[PDB]
Amino acid sequence: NDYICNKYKNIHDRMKKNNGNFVTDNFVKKSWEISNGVLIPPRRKNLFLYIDPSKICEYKKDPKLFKDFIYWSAFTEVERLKKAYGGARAKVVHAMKYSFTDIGSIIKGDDMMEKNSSDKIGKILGDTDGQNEKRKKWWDMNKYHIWESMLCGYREAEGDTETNENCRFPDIESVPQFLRWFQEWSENFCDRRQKLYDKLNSECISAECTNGSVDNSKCTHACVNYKNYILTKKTEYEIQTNKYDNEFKNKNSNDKDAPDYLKEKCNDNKCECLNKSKCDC
Repeated sequence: NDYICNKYKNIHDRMKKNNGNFVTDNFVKKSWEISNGVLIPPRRKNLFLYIDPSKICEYKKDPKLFKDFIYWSAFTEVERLKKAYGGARAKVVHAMKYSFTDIGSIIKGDDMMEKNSSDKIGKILGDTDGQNEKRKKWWDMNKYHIWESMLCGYREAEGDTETNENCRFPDIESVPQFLRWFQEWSENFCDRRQKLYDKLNSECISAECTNGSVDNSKCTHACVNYKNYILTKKTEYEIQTNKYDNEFKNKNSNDKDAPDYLKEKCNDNKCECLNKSKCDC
């Protein structure tokens, strides 16, 4: 029947029995974490890629088993994302792309959350000293199959629900992780800021400012949630814009400033709320 996905579904079922399962953490409404001065996407925290240290030698001797472990991990990563987004297809599709590229970053050892998974992969692929060429070669050879494994994980996860976004090999694959994370941050900010603003609109209907603060407590709670989110996000935006301006802007033929980079990379008007009210009493 599904002859493209049979290879991946079969690798997935055979590996599922031996190894463990994903970490359920429901990252969707979580705040971004600062780890070693770096803002980390909530999605990245429990990305499904765990090398069992007692298996390093087997993966070193059997390249087919290592290829299979990566395809199974990428497939399972999609399943984890489907659970997190409650089957909202358009959200899973977009997040799959970021997870796929972070899988690439972890393999290549350019991941900014941790070096432990990357370290072990370096041993498996035989990389030496601090060199990453062996892992770069493996990524460029297997990345198209890895995306197919993820597309298959997606297909198992949602059979036919309508999804607007394209599913071709992600153009973001060549983009440095900081920039991908900044885009994810930006899209996530506009979406959540809207939802929190709707909650503020929904609870502050009959609410009025009398003798200082607002009368309705459910409205005050939505006001503080909104204000705390904006204060936090304004700071997260400055830290990211500062790193953008200092390390990326005017380098590698990129004369664009942060909002223009986002205007170019965010598709479907997702970052428009960037570069563009009744609680304070």
